[PDB]
Amino acid sequence: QSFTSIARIGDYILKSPVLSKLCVPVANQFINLAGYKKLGLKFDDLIAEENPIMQTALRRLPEDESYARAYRIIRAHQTELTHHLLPRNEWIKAQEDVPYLLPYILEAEAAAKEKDELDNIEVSK
Amino acid sequence: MAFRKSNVYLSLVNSYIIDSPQPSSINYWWNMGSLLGLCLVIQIVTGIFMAMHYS
Amino acid sequence: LTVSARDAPTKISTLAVKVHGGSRYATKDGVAHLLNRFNFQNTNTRSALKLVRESELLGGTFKSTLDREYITLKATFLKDDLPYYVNALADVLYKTAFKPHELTESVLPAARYDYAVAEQCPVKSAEDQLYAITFRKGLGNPLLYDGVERVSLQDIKDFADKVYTKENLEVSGENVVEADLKRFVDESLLSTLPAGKSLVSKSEPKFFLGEENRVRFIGDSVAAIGIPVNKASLAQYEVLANYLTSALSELSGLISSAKLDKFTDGGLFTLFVRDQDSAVVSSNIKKIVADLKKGKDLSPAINYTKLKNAVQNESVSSPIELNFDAVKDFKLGKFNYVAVGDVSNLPYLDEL
Amino acid sequence: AEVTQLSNGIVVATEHNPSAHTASVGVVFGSGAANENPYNNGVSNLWKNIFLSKENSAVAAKEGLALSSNISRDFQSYIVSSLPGSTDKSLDFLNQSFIQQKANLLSSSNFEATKKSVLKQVQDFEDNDHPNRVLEHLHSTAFQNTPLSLPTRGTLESLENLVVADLESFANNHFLNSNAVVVGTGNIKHEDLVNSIESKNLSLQTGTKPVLKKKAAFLGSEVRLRDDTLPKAWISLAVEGEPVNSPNYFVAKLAAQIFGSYNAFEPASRLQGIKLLDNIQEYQLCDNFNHFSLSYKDSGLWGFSTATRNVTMIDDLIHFTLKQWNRLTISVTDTEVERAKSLLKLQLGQLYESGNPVNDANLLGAEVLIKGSKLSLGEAFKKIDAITVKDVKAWAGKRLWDQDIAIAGTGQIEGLLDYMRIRSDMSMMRW
Ligand code: HEC
Ligand SMILES: COc1c(O)c(C)c(C/C=C(\C)CC/C=C(\C)CC/C=C(/C)CC/C=C(\C)CC/C=C(\C)CCC=C(C)C)c(O)c1OC
Repeated sequence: QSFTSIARIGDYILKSPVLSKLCVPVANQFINLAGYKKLGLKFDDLIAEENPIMQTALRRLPEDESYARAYRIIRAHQTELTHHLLPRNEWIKAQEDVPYLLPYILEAEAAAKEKDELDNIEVSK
Repeated sequence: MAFRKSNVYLSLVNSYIIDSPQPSSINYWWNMGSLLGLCLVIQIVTGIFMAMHYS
Repeated sequence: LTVSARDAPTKISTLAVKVHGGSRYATKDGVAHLLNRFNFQNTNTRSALKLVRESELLGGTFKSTLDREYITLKATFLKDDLPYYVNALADVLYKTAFKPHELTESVLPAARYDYAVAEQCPVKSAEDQLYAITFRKGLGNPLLYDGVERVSLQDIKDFADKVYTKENLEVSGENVVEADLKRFVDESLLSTLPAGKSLVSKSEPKFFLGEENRVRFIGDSVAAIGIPVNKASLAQYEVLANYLTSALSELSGLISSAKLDKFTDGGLFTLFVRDQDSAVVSSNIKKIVADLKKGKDLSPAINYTKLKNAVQNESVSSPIELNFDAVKDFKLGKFNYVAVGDVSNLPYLDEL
Repeated sequence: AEVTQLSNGIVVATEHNPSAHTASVGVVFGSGAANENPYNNGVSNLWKNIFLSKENSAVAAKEGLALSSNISRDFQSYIVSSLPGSTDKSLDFLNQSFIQQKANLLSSSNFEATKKSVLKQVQDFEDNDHPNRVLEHLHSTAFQNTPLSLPTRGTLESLENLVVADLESFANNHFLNSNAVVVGTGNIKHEDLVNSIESKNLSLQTGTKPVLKKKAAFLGSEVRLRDDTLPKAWISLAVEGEPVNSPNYFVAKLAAQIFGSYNAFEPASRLQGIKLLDNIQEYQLCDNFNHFSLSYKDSGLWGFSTATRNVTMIDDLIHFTLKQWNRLTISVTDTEVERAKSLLKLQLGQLYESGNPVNDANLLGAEVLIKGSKLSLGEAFKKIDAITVKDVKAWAGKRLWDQDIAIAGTGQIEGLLDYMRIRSDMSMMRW
């Protein structure tokens, strides 16, 4: 499933006050149960990277965010291997759990989709 | 370079069993594969020795 | 064939063969460099490998330095092994093999590395540019090899023929008994060397003034000035350099370095302003040029420039020593300028 | 060749050499970075920097004197060089700065301008001097939570939080008389100097002793400063070495000479009689390496440092180097030992007898502070020549064989394997 598609559905829910008040609280509870924040991770650090879109995206990420993602990932592996969680004061806070890689991913999917469209454009005379 | 790396046969052993880079966090669930190779060996060895007496 | 020496009760001796074959005399660009890099390679009776293996067991090492004027073959070792190193040095000067493969496998690579190290230091790129513009073809000759003009194995051989002669070299053993030294030198192959001519000219080099060069460079920016000195007027510039590089001068923290290159027929005074951003390089040199034009000294650094010029125990053959105790004032006539680095944001010879 | 030293009220140590053009005089205190705390770390370096301040330095330049200072781990030194005749004016400047101006150097205009200089100084070090930076961190992890772990230049954080009072507090606890030695090298006589010293009386804080602490200890460990933006990998690895005044002080230094130092770009270096070179030159495992036997008051470090651009073969570099060191316990040859003796003498000579008296002072000062005297260069050679293969083996079997190590590195060190892999190579399998 593409991020363009997840964004389409997600944004539609976020705009409509009917769904927005019904779902978000469910989603918030789902995120806390997930537990990734207790390992010091941000959701975007969890995205499977072994594909061209994600490689293009990670390549375009500014240095500072890149070194940060690296530390968070290494810290998560070390904590996982010790069968512990990080001290609560080190957990990622909701304010910090921002979709930092999302804009780069969406941009790459659009560029990719346009190429696919242009390589297959039909012509009518 | 080290002999385990230069020799044609040993380098296979080295790249698969000695220097093979493993993710630091794999847990005991990742031990099943070696257990399967071991099982394969136990079945083959015991079967050949029994075949010697089977009709 | 001057054989100097100076015994002492210390355990480490140091034989040295100065030879007038630096870049100043170089027939082709960098040939002196290549020859210096060729010393201690294979001789006709001893391979470079054996020389090292043998000297290591005795307890001594070799080394071959290059100057703008000299090519010194020094040898540090344990006192009582003197004869060995005399003959080793003799062997090199008289019969190094010069095999074509030694050129391609050891000499060229070693020289390429030398040029590479120097190509990354902006002050040295400047110092080279300074010499090239002041002395347009004498001491302004390229110090290291860079391949601009071809240099075959023969050219290196021909140059060794000119430079390696009894009438163009000087033996000098520090911490060695002059008695045995002269004896061994004459008993060795030094005396068999075909003594040619001494290329050391006494006439002052035809220097130029009011010359400037600008080189674009990625890294630190550096502005430098160079002044051609006289054979007698060099003692004042010496104190000048030590003054600018001391707590006495206020503008000592505005420059990276300042020195006087003393030769046999004159000299060269250099001032280096080096820093990351161009803005700081511009101001720091523009200030120096202004403060030096309205020159001053009064010779307060007379005892300092005399003390710092004495800590050089290896050059106990220096020119004038008491000439310092004379002149006490300095101005700033015409000089030479070189901008290296962020050129488009660096001063010109005009606004200085 | 003479090491003269006498005590009257202060301990005076000198070593004359008439052929020397200049003379160096200075005081060497028996306390350095190893005496500091994690929080005032960098105070000694700070002292050195004001002693060389533009103000104090200009006063000595007018008089024709040159200043020099060195901050080490076990000691600290302040030196003034001069002509053989002005040997008296050096003492005037020495006393004028350590008693008269022990309050004029610490002005709120001089201190701030100096603090700003050691900050840009220590920062530049950490940002660019990778080999020394790595060697400093090696001491840091090897001797963690112990005196020898503190870096000589101090840390940026303890430095920027330092004040005039910290300098004073340190000065009033270590710059004492019982923790000092006045040294003089150059050409001046012992009787010549001691008179000018015993002339001017006044004790100034006599009977006072410096504070004590806890003994230094080696801890097998590592610190990895990975930085993939650097173009090379710089590593240092070592075992617990020998403290100065150790029976094996020389055996250790000889052992390090066996493997010596190397530089891949220097033709002559590639030809040395070192077995390790056959292994490392085939695929060019490194640009350079150098072994050392660092000795201090309570302990030392024996190992090597190296730099390399061959980032995918770092494991071979470490592996071949450690296999060679294994040899010292089991198969080092007579000729390797003999080659080492000769080269050790040559380097030990070039150190103890250079054309610079300031180096002589530091060497003399540092030695007399620890053992109360200095072993003559000729006395060393007697000890060096007496070393047998059997000695090196007994030493290695105690210090190198199956012993913990300490590691430090920076740059592209992804290829430097884990601790246990390195540690396992400190020995060999046998029947
Ligand atoms: C000849 C070599 C040989 C190989 C190779 C071998 N077997 Fe067998 N196996 C036999 C013989 C002989 C029997 C009959 C003896 C017996 O019943 O155990 C047998 C019987 C069996 C049986 C019946 C066990 C029972 O209830 O008696 C199973 C199940 C079995 N093998 C599984 C395997 C599996 C799984 C493998 C391989 C991964 C394997 N065998 C490989 C020879 C072999
Ligand atoms: C990246 O992750 C990895 C990983 O790569 C690897 C390699 C392993 C390690 C595990 C393995 C290498 C398993 C490999 C197993 C095999 C290749 C099985 C091969 C099987 C055989 C049965 C060989 C054939 C044997 C015979 C013919 C011999 C039997 C006959 C005999 C003794 C003759 C007897 C007769 C007489 C007369 C005496 C991991 O654990 C792992 O994750 C942590």
